[PDB]
Amino acid sequence: VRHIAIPAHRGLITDRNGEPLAVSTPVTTLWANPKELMTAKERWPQLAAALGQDTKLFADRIEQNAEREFIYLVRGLTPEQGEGVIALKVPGVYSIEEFRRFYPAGEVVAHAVGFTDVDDRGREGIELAFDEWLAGVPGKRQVLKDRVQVTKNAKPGKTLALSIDLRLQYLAHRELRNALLENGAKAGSLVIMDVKTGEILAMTNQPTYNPNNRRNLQPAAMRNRAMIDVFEPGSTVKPFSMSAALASGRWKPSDIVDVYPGTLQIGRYTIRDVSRNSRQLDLTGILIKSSNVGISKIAFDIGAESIYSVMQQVGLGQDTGLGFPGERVGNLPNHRKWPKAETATLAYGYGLSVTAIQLAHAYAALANDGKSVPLSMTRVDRVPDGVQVISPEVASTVQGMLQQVVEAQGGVFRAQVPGYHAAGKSGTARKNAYRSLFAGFAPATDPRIAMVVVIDEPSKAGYFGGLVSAPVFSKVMAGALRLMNVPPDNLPT
Ligand SMILES: *C(=O)[C@H]([C@@H](C)O)[C@H]1CC(SCCNC=N)=C(C(=O)O)N1
Repeated sequence: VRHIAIPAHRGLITDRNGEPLAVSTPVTTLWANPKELMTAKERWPQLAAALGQDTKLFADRIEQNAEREFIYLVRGLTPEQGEGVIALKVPGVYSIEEFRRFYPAGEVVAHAVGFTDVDDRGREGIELAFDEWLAGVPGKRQVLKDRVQVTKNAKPGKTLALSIDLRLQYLAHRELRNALLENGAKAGSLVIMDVKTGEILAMTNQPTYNPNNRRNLQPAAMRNRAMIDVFEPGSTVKPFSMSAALASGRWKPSDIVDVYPGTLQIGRYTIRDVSRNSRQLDLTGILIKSSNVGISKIAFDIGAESIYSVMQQVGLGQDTGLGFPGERVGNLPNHRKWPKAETATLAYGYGLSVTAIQLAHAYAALANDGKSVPLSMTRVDRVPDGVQVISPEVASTVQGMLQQVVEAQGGVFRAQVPGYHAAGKSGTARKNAYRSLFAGFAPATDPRIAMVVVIDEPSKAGYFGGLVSAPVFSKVMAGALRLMNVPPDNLPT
């Protein structure tokens, strides 16, 4: 009517290596002044036909808007398409240069990147989180009519390079989908983090969607599971309980706990081990055998406050600071005083709720010699100092224990990575809905990458983390380490 905005070119989103992920592409939008269109009714049917619109629906739309001075006819046409309609010389019909987003990697990085709405505003993912950086500033065209000027130029948005490595993202996406098909699972997540920089190198969820064509789309495919699915992490948090034990000054890895007969009565409750073939276990054995009894006895000795503190410091149930739309925090209840039942359940991971992103970040702190670096979804050039949350001595010790969980007899052999020493822990998460988990990092002797694999479980009162998720970790870690040119560390001493 008086002012019409001049859309600004929205900033390009690339992966960390400059591969295109969200591109602002010029498109031609047609608009009309219904007051002038109302004087040329005989041209409407050819215009409706050129637009592929029903003659009656098109005429009713003009008639109902007869007193308006601006209505869109069609948005997002190619420059070639706009020219053909303009050549008809229909009174009151005008072409406007607009920008429309295209997502070259499509479904492979759908949830991380997100998308823009009809007006080119960030709606999901990075598009929304970094909307101010990406959007730039629109210009203005003053239109004066009976009873055109450029006022303020358009400024383009800014390019953004994500932390995601499209090569690792594609490998993760492919392997997670393979694993889901193999096990008859319908949903899952896989997160890969650079332990040194806090960068999220890959974040894939299944099911996924093509952001280039969002009509039809089931809302389950829209779910950014890695950041929104909250669950009790179970056995995957035992390394944090062990970190508290080694930091207490009361436990060395060679110390023994008698877990026989794989049950422990605490008043009215019975703590039970899934695998009940042990008597004395050292601290590494407690992790290899995933003994709830062993971890609970240690937890009683050191107190739940020490375990709570380690979990809180590594970020379990805490804000990530990413500012990512829809990201959930979960909950790590600070009971202040914990009875035995609550102490045990916390120690073996059923007394808190976390996300896959949080679990990966906690494993990244352990892998990075106990130093937590803040999470980033954008490329990190200057690494922040981070915080020493676990002492380097304790983190080094727990790293060795987790390498034994993968490599020792009776360990999670399916998680072994050929050419490298790998470390990690399997578990069954609870939401009752279940998930099979594997969390770990590699190379075990000089860690570079941390990864969490979550596969949603149809299940039957079973524990499949070491069967379903561990092989995904093996394949994705091997490919990721090779893609990053990490030297193999399993060499003759
Ligand atoms: C952890 O998630 C549970 C805990 C809460 O009971 C455990 C039980 C099992 S399965 C038997 C493993 N024993 C030795 N080979 C696991 C696991 O995934 O290893 N975690």
